[PDB]
Amino acid sequence: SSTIFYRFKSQRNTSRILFDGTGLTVFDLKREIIQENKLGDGTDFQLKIYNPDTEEEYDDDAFVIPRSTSVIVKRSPAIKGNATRYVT
Amino acid sequence: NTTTFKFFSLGGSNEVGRSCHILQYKGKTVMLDAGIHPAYQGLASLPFYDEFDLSKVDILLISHFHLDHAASLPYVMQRTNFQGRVFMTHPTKAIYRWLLRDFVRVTSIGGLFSDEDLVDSFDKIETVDYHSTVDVNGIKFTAFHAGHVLGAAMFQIEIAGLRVLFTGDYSREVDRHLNSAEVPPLSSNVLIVESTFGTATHEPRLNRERKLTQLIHSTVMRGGRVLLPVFALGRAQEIMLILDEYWSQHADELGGGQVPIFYASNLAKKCMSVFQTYVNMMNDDIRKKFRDSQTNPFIFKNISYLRNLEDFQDFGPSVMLASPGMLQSGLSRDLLERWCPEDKNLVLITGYSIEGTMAKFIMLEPDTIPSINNPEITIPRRCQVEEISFAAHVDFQENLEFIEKISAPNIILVHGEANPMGRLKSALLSNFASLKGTDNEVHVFNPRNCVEVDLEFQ
Ligand SMILES: [Zn+2]
Ligand SMILES: [Zn+2]
Repeated sequence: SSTIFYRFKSQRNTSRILFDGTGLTVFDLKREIIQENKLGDGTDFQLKIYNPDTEEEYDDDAFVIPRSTSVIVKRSPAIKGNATRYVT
Repeated sequence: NTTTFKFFSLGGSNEVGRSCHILQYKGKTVMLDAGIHPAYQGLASLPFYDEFDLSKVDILLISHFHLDHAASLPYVMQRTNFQGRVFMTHPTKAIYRWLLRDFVRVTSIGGLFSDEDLVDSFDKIETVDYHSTVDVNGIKFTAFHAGHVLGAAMFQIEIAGLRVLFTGDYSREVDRHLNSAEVPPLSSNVLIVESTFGTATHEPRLNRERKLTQLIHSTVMRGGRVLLPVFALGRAQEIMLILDEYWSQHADELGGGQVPIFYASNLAKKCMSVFQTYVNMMNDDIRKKFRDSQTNPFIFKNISYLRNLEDFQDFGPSVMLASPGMLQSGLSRDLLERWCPEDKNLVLITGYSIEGTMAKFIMLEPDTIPSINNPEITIPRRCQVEEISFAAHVDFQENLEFIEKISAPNIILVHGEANPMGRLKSALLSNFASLKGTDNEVHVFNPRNCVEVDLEFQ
């Protein structure tokens, strides 16, 4: 019923995360992106979400991103410094 | 007055796997290799491409066809903003053609390769001859012999006087069919060299071969079947040369149908014909016997080819060279789950088992292993597990001697786990402690992934 557009920064095509309501938390969006793409338990990478225009990061997992928004996704090495919190 | 040389890896730094390194100097960008991590599948197996604008890469060089160096190339050329040119040696491309379909399937887990994408995924790849310099918009590069496997190359790159040598994976011990790595005639300011075995030492070839032949000979005599997990091709041909010669040395005991040898892979027929057509690019020891008997030494008398297990009658001892090498899936895993419940069967690992794979896990001798078709049902592992390296990597002494012959003032270590890499660094810094503080002081770097190493030059 609702959707958030995302694209990995090195990739050409854009994908969707489907959900219900006005928006998604940065936390749930990261969790869905990880599970939809089978990225793993989070010990091997970090996942960060960015604004395509301002290039600023969504650094607060409690922020609610409104429906129909687009974001850039970057999967980086693990340095908590990883992505395990979006899996447990 | 000085300009910055920039190095950073998207993968394969402080680890073995998903090799991909970037060089920038005077507005030019070079990418070295494009592999995957055999411990993962889909995008999880890829280098951290999101951390770099791939559209800025001018040339992309592929050292050899192994999965941790080339399996990410179809993804780079099809799904990313990469637009530069791709180069590899002729045998590498000829071999890469048949690994292409399996490489795509590993990275596309989260579709399947078609004949239409064969134009962009393969035909666009350009080939270089050894010792023939190519110039692409001010970036010169030259392929040198590396050993390791057929088609493998070291690349010396020159950008505005600065010279960088990338070894890829290389060996210096004389192979039974490969030319060993060579020292480029011209000096290099930066050396990027592998660190797989760290400060460890390996035994000479004549010792590893005798240890390998006597081990298998003892196993098959007692009724045990031997499974050798190997990559689709490359080092597997070296083992086949050792076994086909040894089997005829003892043809009275194991000749004919007595314990047959099997090369199990869905690339068995085509992988051979590539080897038999690139003999002229091999060492003089193999072309002499190719000229002596005038018959191809890669036509094995005591080895038969098997493409699947659908019509494989398995009774009696037999030696099985099966792919994939890390036993992550495919055939070799199917026979592993079939032969490991018996205590006198032998699983002999001959290559480098990457962290997180079943080949690495089986060397810890677990009580059970999880079945591939469903994980929560275990299979008892009673078989004997051994390891005799034929991975064709330099050991400590071979690596240190080659590094000393290059004599670059800046060494960047890649392609090794953190502990063996860190021990190699200490030994190098200690070996070069005399020059410390002088004009020929050697700097050694062991960067992690996506960590920039900045060097200033003229
Ligand atoms: Zn290799
Ligand atoms: Zn490698």
